[PDB]
Amino acid sequence: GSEYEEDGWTVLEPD
Amino acid sequence: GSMKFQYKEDHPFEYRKKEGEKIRKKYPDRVPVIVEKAPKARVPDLDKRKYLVPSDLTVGQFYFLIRKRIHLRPEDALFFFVNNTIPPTSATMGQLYEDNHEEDYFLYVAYSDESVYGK
Repeated sequence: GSEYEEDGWTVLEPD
Repeated sequence: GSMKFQYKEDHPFEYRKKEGEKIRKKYPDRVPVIVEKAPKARVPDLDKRKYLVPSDLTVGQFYFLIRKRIHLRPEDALFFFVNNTIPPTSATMGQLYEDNHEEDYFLYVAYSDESVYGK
């Protein structure tokens, strides 16, 4: 459920 | 094109195709999934729409990921729609993307507090 915004995205991890 | 999702109407197909092929050859173990609301459903709208989740991540995990982003009220339910079909919870986003991504290399998922179609 990890938040991560790169290059205009939302890379939601399994955490 | 389909006049259903707004992301297809706000961005040209050429930019969406090159965005999909760029994000695919860069992050192969993940899938691009555009999450948007249902037509006038009584549910808060999700300002963040571009979501890159891992392939082996299941739809059940995706329900928890998205419901946290929406800050949905505890009384309502959340139903996803892949081609107006409630996707199997026991499936993976990589198998859904492999079987439902449009010509722009994007999986479109719509959420709603009520089942429009599926079961």
